[PDB]
Amino acid sequence: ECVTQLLKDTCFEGGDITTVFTPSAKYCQVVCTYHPRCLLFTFTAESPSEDPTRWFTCVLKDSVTETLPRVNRTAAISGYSFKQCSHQISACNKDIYVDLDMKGINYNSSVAKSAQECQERCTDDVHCHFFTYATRQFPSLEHRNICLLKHTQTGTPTRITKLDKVVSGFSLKSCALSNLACIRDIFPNTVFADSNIDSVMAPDAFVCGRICTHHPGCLFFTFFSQEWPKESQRNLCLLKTSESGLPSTRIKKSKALSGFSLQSCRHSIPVFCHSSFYHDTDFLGEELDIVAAKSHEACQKLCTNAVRCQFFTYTPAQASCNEGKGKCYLKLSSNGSPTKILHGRGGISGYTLRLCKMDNECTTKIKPRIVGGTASVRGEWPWQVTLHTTSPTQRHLCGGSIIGNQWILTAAHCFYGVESPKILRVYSGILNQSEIKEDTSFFGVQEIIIHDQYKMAESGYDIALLKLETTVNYTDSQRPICLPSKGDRNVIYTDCWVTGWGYRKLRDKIQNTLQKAKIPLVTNEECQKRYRGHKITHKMICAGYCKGDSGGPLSCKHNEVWHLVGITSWGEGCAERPGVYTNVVEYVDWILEKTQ
Amino acid sequence: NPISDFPD
Repeated sequence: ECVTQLLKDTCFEGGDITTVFTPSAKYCQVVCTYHPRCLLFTFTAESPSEDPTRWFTCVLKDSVTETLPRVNRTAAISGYSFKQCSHQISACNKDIYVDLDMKGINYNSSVAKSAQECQERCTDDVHCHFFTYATRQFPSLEHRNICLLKHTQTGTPTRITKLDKVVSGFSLKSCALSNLACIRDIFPNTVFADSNIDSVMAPDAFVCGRICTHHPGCLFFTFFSQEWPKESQRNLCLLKTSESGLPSTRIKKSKALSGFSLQSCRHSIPVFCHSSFYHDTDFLGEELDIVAAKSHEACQKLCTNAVRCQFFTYTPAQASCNEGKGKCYLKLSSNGSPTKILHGRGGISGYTLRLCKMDNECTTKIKPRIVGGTASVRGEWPWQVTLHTTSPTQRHLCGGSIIGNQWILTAAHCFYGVESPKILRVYSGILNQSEIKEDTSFFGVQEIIIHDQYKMAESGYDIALLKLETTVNYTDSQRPICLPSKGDRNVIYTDCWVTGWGYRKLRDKIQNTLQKAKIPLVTNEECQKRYRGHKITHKMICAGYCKGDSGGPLSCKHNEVWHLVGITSWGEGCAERPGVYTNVVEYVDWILEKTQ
Repeated sequence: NPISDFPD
């Protein structure tokens, strides 16, 4: 029951949790969605009927009935959060606000050629939440073209005022555009001593770090594990920051872990989605309900289906003697976390999966199935698609990868002498070519996007996008794959897979059942040595030492997520010599601008 | 950090 629609001139009476300041009601709704308690909100827009102090007031509310009394008021905009909704959600707001000054701690001031450039700085910076930028037209001269960066405890501005000839906007780290490097490397037996800006109780360091990530002020963190000596401090997740933006010192200690915010790589990593169960762990919180459940799995589904429930502990029928109906405790707290974490009273705890819809769908797990080297099989590579040509007669043309609901990502060289999209057929989730028949269902390609600069495969820009006529219902058979995040350029991928039907040209011949081969990456420079006749750009990556087709995916698995590191472009020829691929990372800005 | 707010 998503009421996505905002409510004009309406105020929701009472139930306030807190008050923040947002540029729009529309952003208020996002803030409400992402706060652990908020079901609904009331925004106060700029207007005579209200004093300047209360404009941009965004009031986060909760109700046990899940709603509140509506009273009309001028300038009041009110909504419900998206927790209640099936549709995916994003925290990424690209709005520039004209004549708006969003106040905060101003930690840096400089000259910028424009709002956009000011914003790329806000985004590329470790501390930046939102920026304000003074235009030329700005009367006071030495202030002209100053782009000043700010941060707050909450990530939202302490106040908002109208100041003409100025533009404010938010960091785009959550639009997946930041060039800031993510440090995924986690330090066991380590602690950090710097400003502690908040603290939660976490079941492990993974959740700790996830929590660090979506917390606006948290740059790095320390976790005091269950095995920590001081009892009071166990499972305590400490969220830290510093003026440099780095840990002042690495102190050595046992049973504590440290790490960093992943805010940059936010889109390729599970963040709000905690799918593990925690056994003989009980999560202390406020009790919402207690119900009969057959298992901790249905326990969780009850949690997820209960909108106020943030977490649960399931208590199983006792010690295998008892009838198998357990007790499901639906819990909540003030942040979305446990107040206390207790080990050894034999409950099974986890979180609400209602959160997961905030994650990018390319982060969801893939059922284990069977790992057979010889052949691929159902659901194994949900992103890979086969790209078919009608002319002369219908046959496999290329490989492609689903990077979107509406999008395939593939090679440009695949479209050589293709006169229109109208001849293209994209099939999804196909194991066998034999499997395709006249009745087989497929996606029509609405549009082919080839790189402005593309000329030839061995020239660099071999990449293309397909926009589909019709969006994909994701299924264990057909899913997206994540694009490498720019913050990850230094990641070392040790597990990589070329998939496809084996078409690098009509000769060679083709393949029926989808083929899969794990392949080592090879360094550019080492690659440059095997290819003398040709150059190898920073926009190309190699591998080998090759069952894939043209436009086919190079899928690297990192931290339990699949990334599309490269697209098969020209490798001449199975030999030894590695395939040369396009470097997807290097095209991120490009893909994003094209897909939005 | 000294940084000053834009004049009204």
